[PDB]
Amino acid sequence: MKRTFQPSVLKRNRSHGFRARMATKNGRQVLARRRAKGRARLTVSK
Amino acid sequence: AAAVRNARWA
RNA sequence: GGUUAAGCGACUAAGCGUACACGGUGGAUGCCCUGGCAGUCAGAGGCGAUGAAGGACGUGCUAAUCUGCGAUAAGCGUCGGUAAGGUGAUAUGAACCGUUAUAACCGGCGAUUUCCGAAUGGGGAAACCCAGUGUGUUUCGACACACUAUCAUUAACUGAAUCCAUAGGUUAAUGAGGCGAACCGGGGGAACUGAAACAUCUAAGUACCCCGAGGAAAAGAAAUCAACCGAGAUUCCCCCAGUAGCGGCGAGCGAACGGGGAGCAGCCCAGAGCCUGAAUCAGUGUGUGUGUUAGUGGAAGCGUCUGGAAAGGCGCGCGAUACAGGGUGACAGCCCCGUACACAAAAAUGCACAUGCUGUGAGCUCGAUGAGUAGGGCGGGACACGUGGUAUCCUGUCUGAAUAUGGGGGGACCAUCCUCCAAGGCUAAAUACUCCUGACUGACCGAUAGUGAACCAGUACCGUGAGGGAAAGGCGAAAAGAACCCCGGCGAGGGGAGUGAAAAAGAACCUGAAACCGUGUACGUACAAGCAGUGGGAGCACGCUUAGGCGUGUGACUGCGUACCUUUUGUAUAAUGGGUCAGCGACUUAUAUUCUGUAGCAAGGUUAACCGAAUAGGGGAGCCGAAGGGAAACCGAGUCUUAACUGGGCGUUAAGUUGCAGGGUAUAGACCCGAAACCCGGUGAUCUAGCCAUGGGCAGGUUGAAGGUUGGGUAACACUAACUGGAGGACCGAACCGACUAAUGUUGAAAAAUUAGCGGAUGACUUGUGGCUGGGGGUGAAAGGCCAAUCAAACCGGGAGAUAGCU
RNA sequence: GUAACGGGGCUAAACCAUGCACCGAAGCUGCGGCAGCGACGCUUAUGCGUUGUUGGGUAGGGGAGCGUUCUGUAAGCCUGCGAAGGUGUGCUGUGAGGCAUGCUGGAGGUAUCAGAAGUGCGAAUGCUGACAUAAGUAACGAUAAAGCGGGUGAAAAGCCCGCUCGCCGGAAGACCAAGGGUUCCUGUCCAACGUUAAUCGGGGCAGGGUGAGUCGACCCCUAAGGCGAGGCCGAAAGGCGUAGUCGAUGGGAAACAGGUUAAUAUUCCUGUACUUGGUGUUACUGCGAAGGGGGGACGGAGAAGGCUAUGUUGGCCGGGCGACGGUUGUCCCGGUUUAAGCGUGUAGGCUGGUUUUCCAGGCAAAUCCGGAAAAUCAAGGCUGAGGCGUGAUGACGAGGCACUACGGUGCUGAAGCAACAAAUGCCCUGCUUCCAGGAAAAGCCUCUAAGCAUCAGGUAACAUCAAAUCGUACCCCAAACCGACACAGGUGGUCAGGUAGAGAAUACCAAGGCGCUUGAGAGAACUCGGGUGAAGGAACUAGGCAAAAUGGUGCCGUAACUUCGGGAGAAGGCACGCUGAUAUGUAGGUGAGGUCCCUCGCGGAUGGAGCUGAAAUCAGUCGAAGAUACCAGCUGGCUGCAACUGUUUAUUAAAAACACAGCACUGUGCAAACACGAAAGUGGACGUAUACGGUGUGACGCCUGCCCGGUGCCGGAAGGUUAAUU
RNA sequence: AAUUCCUUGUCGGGUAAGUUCCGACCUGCACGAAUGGCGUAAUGAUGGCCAGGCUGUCUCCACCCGAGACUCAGUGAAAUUGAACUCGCUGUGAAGAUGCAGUGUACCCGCGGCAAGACGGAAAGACCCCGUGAACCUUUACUAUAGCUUGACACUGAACAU
RNA sequence: GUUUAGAACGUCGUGAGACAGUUCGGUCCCUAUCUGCCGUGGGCGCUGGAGAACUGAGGGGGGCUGCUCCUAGUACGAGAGGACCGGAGUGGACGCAUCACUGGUGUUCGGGUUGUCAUGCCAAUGGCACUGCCCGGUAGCUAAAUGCGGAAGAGAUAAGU
Ligand SMILES: [Mg+2]
Ligand SMILES: [Mg+2]
Ligand SMILES: [Mg+2]
Ligand SMILES: [Mg+2]
Ligand SMILES: [Mg+2]
Ligand SMILES: [Mg+2]
Ligand SMILES: [Mg+2]
Ligand SMILES: [Mg+2]
Ligand SMILES: [Mg+2]
Ligand SMILES: [Mg+2]
Ligand SMILES: [Mg+2]
Ligand SMILES: [Mg+2]
Ligand SMILES: [Mg+2]
Ligand SMILES: [Mg+2]
Ligand SMILES: [Mg+2]
Ligand SMILES: [Mg+2]
Ligand SMILES: [Mg+2]
Ligand SMILES: [Mg+2]
Ligand SMILES: [Mg+2]
Ligand SMILES: [Mg+2]
Ligand SMILES: [Mg+2]
Ligand SMILES: [Mg+2]
Ligand SMILES: [Mg+2]
Ligand SMILES: [Mg+2]
Ligand SMILES: [Mg+2]
Ligand SMILES: [Mg+2]
Ligand SMILES: [Mg+2]
Ligand SMILES: [Mg+2]
Ligand SMILES: [Mg+2]
Ligand SMILES: [Mg+2]
Ligand SMILES: [Mg+2]
Ligand SMILES: [Mg+2]
Ligand SMILES: [Mg+2]
Ligand SMILES: [Mg+2]
Ligand SMILES: [Mg+2]
Ligand SMILES: [Mg+2]
Ligand SMILES: [Mg+2]
Ligand SMILES: [Mg+2]
Ligand SMILES: [Mg+2]
Ligand SMILES: [Mg+2]
Ligand SMILES: [Mg+2]
Ligand SMILES: [Mg+2]
Ligand SMILES: [Mg+2]
Ligand SMILES: [Mg+2]
Ligand SMILES: [Mg+2]
Ligand SMILES: [Mg+2]
Ligand SMILES: [Mg+2]
Ligand SMILES: [Mg+2]
Ligand SMILES: [Mg+2]
Ligand SMILES: [Mg+2]
Ligand SMILES: [Mg+2]
Ligand SMILES: [Mg+2]
Ligand SMILES: [Mg+2]
Ligand SMILES: [Mg+2]
Ligand SMILES: [Mg+2]
Ligand SMILES: [Mg+2]
Ligand SMILES: [Mg+2]
Ligand SMILES: [Mg+2]
Ligand SMILES: [Mg+2]
Ligand SMILES: [Mg+2]
Ligand SMILES: [Mg+2]
Ligand SMILES: [Mg+2]
Ligand SMILES: [Mg+2]
Ligand SMILES: [Mg+2]
Ligand SMILES: [Mg+2]
Ligand SMILES: [Mg+2]
Ligand SMILES: [Mg+2]
Ligand SMILES: [Mg+2]
Ligand SMILES: [Mg+2]
Ligand SMILES: [Mg+2]
Ligand SMILES: [Mg+2]
Ligand SMILES: [Mg+2]
Ligand SMILES: [Mg+2]
Ligand SMILES: [Mg+2]
Ligand SMILES: [Mg+2]
Ligand SMILES: [Mg+2]
Ligand SMILES: [Mg+2]
Ligand SMILES: [Mg+2]
Ligand SMILES: [Mg+2]
Ligand SMILES: [Mg+2]
Ligand SMILES: [Mg+2]
Ligand SMILES: [Mg+2]
Ligand SMILES: [Mg+2]
Ligand SMILES: [Mg+2]
Ligand SMILES: [Mg+2]
Ligand SMILES: [Mg+2]
Ligand SMILES: [Mg+2]
Ligand SMILES: [Mg+2]
Ligand SMILES: [Mg+2]
Ligand SMILES: [Mg+2]
Ligand SMILES: [Mg+2]
Ligand SMILES: [Mg+2]
Ligand SMILES: [Mg+2]
Ligand SMILES: [Mg+2]
Ligand SMILES: [Mg+2]
Ligand SMILES: [Mg+2]
Ligand SMILES: [Mg+2]
Ligand SMILES: [Mg+2]
Ligand SMILES: [Mg+2]
Ligand SMILES: [Mg+2]
Ligand SMILES: [Mg+2]
Ligand SMILES: [Mg+2]
Ligand SMILES: [Mg+2]
Ligand SMILES: [Mg+2]
Repeated sequence: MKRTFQPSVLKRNRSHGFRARMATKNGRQVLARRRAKGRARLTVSK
Repeated sequence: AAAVRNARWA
């Protein structure tokens, strides 16, 4: 039965990619929080 | 997670 | 003695119980710290288009990762320090480099510095895609550099409607872009909560969002306070004072004057001269001084004993401006590193003084004296002050002066008197904070603690995402990490051997507990009923004693005896809690107040901030007490009440105050754990709902509309017949889609399915790939449905330890 | 279950009335011990033959202690002659405890008196870790099915090989996209992983493997949409949006066949092609846009016709003469394959064609497009399957002989045709028809402006360069993706064999791929999935739930009612096999040879061979049964509700609910109302009352009566009342 | 009557027997005309009722085929659990006893079965109540407010007519 | 049925909603540890060991009844009618055993037949299609099939004589 997760690389990068996140300050604030937390992977982009 | 059934008298 | 009879009769343990012994599992306890926590004293408070923060990919004798570094890639140059050893780590090895100064290492200064990222040539799903121009290369295929973002400012050139112009346009110069902890200013600005509800109020101008700046920021040089005496910018601390006041006068909020301290600094414009480059400030060079960024030297012990090892024991010394610490085979002043002291800079840089240039103007005289402003009306806000009698401040709105012969303020207002001069600006110090650097400290932690992280931790892992987020330390002095032999599958595992003080330290490695699970021994147990024990007690086993019998284990048999906690009038209760063990886990902290105890001083007691070589001392600013009464003015051992009290009320003989401890109270989360929710900022339409764009799919078999043709009929039609036609949210029925019934399954095969049937199946169909709508919002052929397994208000983070008269 | 003495039992062992005994409590008394308190004797902060008396206890109040960690004491003391810790034992105090010791361990520990607390745990469905219980019980994941021999190995039900059996075969096969990321191949290993074992594996380890001018991506082009210079708006942040710039799921140049690896192939190799640019040469020369025009370029449904894929048969070639009756035969088996490209332009589709002339149009111009006229031609042009030729004396090819590691390798290699059937593929982006009226842009073609017209540039022919970069293994309806799993689930596209059948249903098979990762026995109850059933036939049950039954084609026949379409497959009935005949294989379809005709070809007309081939009738024949299996409607009658197809509570409700066409009311004059937005703006709508929004009703038929007091709404405005303001 | 309380109204039809169904009655507790009324062919995994066919639905189950259950080998859970040396009866008792009293019965221990009890397991009860709990929703509850609307002033000036 | 969320009617309410008014639709989980119960074993005991056959303390099962006939058309009764007691026969329900008979089943026997595949082909067979679909059917199991049972008789009694 179809579940909530249907993989799509193009959709995934357009939704949560580095350039999509950095387009707005709110997403840029996510990067600032993840940089402050020290995340190994800042965004979802490969 | 889960759910319950009130078959008991009202 | 044999044969019968009757009575009694231990010895059995499949197993189990108790005790003990020996193990296994497990990692508690103890010991340990290259990790954390809280601070002290300093420094440093930014980085970035000269391309940051943060990454991607590369880079070694290198397979991975870490740490460095960037195609010059664990590095290159130069200048110093230092050097006999050295090529970062896991992590050996290999191949080598050095050894008296070009090994290596450290520091200063440079060079290089891929890609992404403000990212800036364009684009983009970050680490990728695609160029243009110009210079220079040529092997005529190409190649190498450089430039080309935007905005602001300035200057040129051109350049509309439209004649000049202006807008606009093209160049060229500068500047800005981003990142970062807290502190700061400003623009916005909650709710939970408290008020035992709840509107004003509180929470709170807090949380949060946004903008900007600095190492501090802000504020700041009286249209200020005072009160007829005076003070003299701002900021900060202790008082004043929980006072005056504010307040559904409830909850609560809460000054100022003044005083004691820290630190002090004043100026410029609103204009012209006479003087003149005066003082002062800023640039810069030029030295000195003092730092910073590598470093140098640095005292003094032997013998003997135990022991694997001596730093320990026992002797006898020595140094100390060094007995701070660390390491060394157990506890080291004299073993090592250091420490106390004494020194050091080629180069870079801070700070301070001096000095030289470049700006900068000092002084004197005469003027001038901040107008849509003050004020007012209206609506709000800020002042402790909630409109109140409400001054003062800010203004959305509507008005609107005087202007030194004049205005402002002195908490309604007027007069008088004091005080000051708004409507232009600048200003160090005392103050706040710590992402970061160095040193040091702790009646701070010691692996369930301390940062989430002592370990390759913001990792593994979870979630579409925001985001959430772990577990995991210890062999030994030295790996000497067990050659060799044996069993085994050329295993695993084990037995020897060997190493070591010890393997009862063997890498599943310090110590190794308990629950739990085994082997052995002693005793009990197969006619015996229940919180399983207790009182009595034989027998057996065993240890002492000498026969006095005690001690230990077990325990036939027997009297008595229905767990614990919580909550209750009351529980064996068939009321709640708990499978067990270990670890952790709840009345604290700050301030104020009252009371008690205790200590000191005493009609006095005591300081706070601050000063201070500083737990001393100074500082008595203040605070409490020795006098009360009254609403108050006032009076006073009295006073109030009243016209007045013989009165009556409250007082007058009675020691307090400051510490320390403790009992309460108060504000903070306030003994701990737990809501459903409210508010703020974000993340989600990869599921689903609707819509948008662009594609796809629907076997086969029926029914046979309109229309058309040809006849028959009509004046022509109409009508009628036949034949063509192929209409439909048409029919039957696969794919596809739906999900009506039943069975199964419900610790599922599956957190919604399977099997047999069932409905639709050319359409309001179905489906792929993209896109859009976001939380009081979406979307909904409408069920309060759906919006990432969550929906009568999603998820995540924050307010937040909301609150919880309840358990 | 006696159950109304606790039981036994009792005629006193009951009751009544007198006694004297005895039993009976932690009460009382003795004999010790501890503590509190009161007034004393001496002495008294201490204490004494003290003495008297008290000492159940929750909430709670008061008082006194133990122990733990840390600081001072302590540079002391304890300690390698064994510290802490752990584990035994003994002693001791009223208690929390203390002391000492044996063993373990191997380095710390700490008196005393004070000081400070993360200072004492059994509970909180407490938290973390460890370990029990149920328990060797349930389960080991579709009932598609396995068996044997051999091999390897320490070991084989599970691996390898072989021979059978069974399952799928519109999938359970093959190829992809998306997604995954090495799972691919080889070697090696069996700890863990695999629900068992495992020699095996999608496990561990080590190597190898992904080759492109033509396939994709990238690139050019745009859709929805996103971003967005300036700009507009907004406390800030920001929002919207122009020029622009992105964004495929769409539009744009070109490659086929054969061979080859353990794993790659339209990528490598062989053979044969093609495309777009660059450069050069030569010839002829009007070029040219950020411009115009054309083109690209488009619906649904339906109908055929022409074809191919493909299949069948025959012929041909090769092989077979049959384990058991027959089988030299009209027998059996197998093969009979060949692309892109190039040439021809066919069936067929579309359009009249060719000149000259004019013109306020296509933002200017235009020779192009669109217009106006005139002339002349009976044609011309465009598009397009397929076939045929060439590609191809090649490749491939059954099989063959030699070698060799079961592989293989090398060589050779016959026929390689026809007829018929036939798509959902192609012609077809066509044709016909319908209303709901069916992208864009660029590439491409053409036209001229400005700017060049010696040049440049364009056209044509050769030669030549260049075609980069990235993806390419493997899974891809699943053990590799989404579901925590090697999960009876989900997941888009392409391919579509034989027999029967209308069919992609279904059954049996081919190619191909599998037997679903625990088995072996036993053959109880009971449960699940099924089979059959005497007699009765809904008596069952809320209810014919379920099951059983019906089921096909042809023909006959078919009611009430009706909106005339229906109802209707109404109901109900009849015929179905095989063989022969009609007619040895018919009607029909297809159609060669031959014979005429051609302004000549992929031609036309005849012609009928040969293939293919129903349906019907008659006769015969077998069985209980011929729509024989699978497959495949139960029917009728009355009635409520809703007209109907549809939609809905993903995951207990599919309905009478919602929607619905229709109807009515009402708002709305377009800078519309309204809605989303602090606003700009957007939707409404590039629509204009024959429109749009809202509301209620809910096809159709017949109809929809009375009330304006109340509450709303609309209209009026004289009077009463009434804000800011003055 | 999807509406009728009394009520299974009354009558008729259907059955052997009909509280349902169908037809009427009207006494409409408490129908009623676009919150539409009445009819209506067709349609319906629509509701009720009846008939035929059909049958293990049933009288009344029997047998058979498979998959489990059972035995062996291998692997190997779970919910739960204060501790148990865990019998019946009657009585008592936080008032329904394996555990108390009395009394009866019972050798020790597995395996296959059935579920009467252990107030069995699951989940801090959804009903009821309470808290000066929460949330949504309604309205002529309160207090506000967006929006809409009124006027004054400002943006906003100059002639004429009543 | 009642008793959730959907929907509707009547009714109440301005309304959300409400109604022991009504209508339609609507998830019933648990692998048995203990007690209990039905079966079936292991262990040990019962005094040498072992193999048998018993006694019966005790416990359980079983215990129903119709209708005809004879007595007798007698007693009784005017008649209509019509027995007690006692003795036969035949049923119902229930129970047990059994499969000879009557039957069911008999996917392990035989045959028929459809579609398709294979055995080279024909013929003859086999596989698969629910055992392909069917027709029969041995043994066994089985009821609807057929045997049997309930007692009589004693002992002590209840109410009653
Ligand atoms: Mg220590
Ligand atoms: Mg409150
Ligand atoms: Mg600075
Ligand atoms: Mg030195
Ligand atoms: Mg002034
Ligand atoms: Mg004013
Ligand atoms: Mg005001
Ligand atoms: Mg007043
Ligand atoms: Mg007031
Ligand atoms: Mg005021
Ligand atoms: Mg640990
Ligand atoms: Mg150890
Ligand atoms: Mg005994
Ligand atoms: Mg006892
Ligand atoms: Mg307790
Ligand atoms: Mg209990
Ligand atoms: Mg419990
Ligand atoms: Mg005191
Ligand atoms: Mg002092
Ligand atoms: Mg004083
Ligand atoms: Mg007095
Ligand atoms: Mg206190
Ligand atoms: Mg407190
Ligand atoms: Mg239809
Ligand atoms: Mg239909
Ligand atoms: Mg649906
Ligand atoms: Mg079920
Ligand atoms: Mg799951
Ligand atoms: Mg259909
Ligand atoms: Mg909604
Ligand atoms: Mg509802
Ligand atoms: Mg959901
Ligand atoms: Mg809410
Ligand atoms: Mg949150
Ligand atoms: Mg708060
Ligand atoms: Mg809380
Ligand atoms: Mg006595
Ligand atoms: Mg006493
Ligand atoms: Mg210490
Ligand atoms: Mg000891
Ligand atoms: Mg040691
Ligand atoms: Mg504690
Ligand atoms: Mg087992
Ligand atoms: Mg069990
Ligand atoms: Mg089993
Ligand atoms: Mg399986
Ligand atoms: Mg084998
Ligand atoms: Mg098959
Ligand atoms: Mg791998
Ligand atoms: Mg493989
Ligand atoms: Mg093994
Ligand atoms: Mg592998
Ligand atoms: Mg190539
Ligand atoms: Mg490539
Ligand atoms: Mg292509
Ligand atoms: Mg925009
Ligand atoms: Mg802009
Ligand atoms: Mg595309
Ligand atoms: Mg069309
Ligand atoms: Mg063909
Ligand atoms: Mg023969
Ligand atoms: Mg033609
Ligand atoms: Mg491939
Ligand atoms: Mg492959
Ligand atoms: Mg998975
Ligand atoms: Mg699918
Ligand atoms: Mg059957
Ligand atoms: Mg029958
Ligand atoms: Mg029959
Ligand atoms: Mg019945
Ligand atoms: Mg049915
Ligand atoms: Mg009909
Ligand atoms: Mg009815
Ligand atoms: Mg549902
Ligand atoms: Mg449903
Ligand atoms: Mg309606
Ligand atoms: Mg009226
Ligand atoms: Mg009205
Ligand atoms: Mg009724
Ligand atoms: Mg009747
Ligand atoms: Mg009726
Ligand atoms: Mg009505
Ligand atoms: Mg109406
Ligand atoms: Mg119906
Ligand atoms: Mg019937
Ligand atoms: Mg069976
Ligand atoms: Mg467990
Ligand atoms: Mg029990
Ligand atoms: Mg009882
Ligand atoms: Mg059992
Ligand atoms: Mg049961
Ligand atoms: Mg109340
Ligand atoms: Mg019901
Ligand atoms: Mg039901
Ligand atoms: Mg059910
Ligand atoms: Mg049940
Ligand atoms: Mg027999
Ligand atoms: Mg049979
Ligand atoms: Mg054959
Ligand atoms: Mg079969
Ligand atoms: Mg028979
Ligand atoms: Mg008798
Ligand atoms: Mg007798
Ligand atoms: Mg008697």
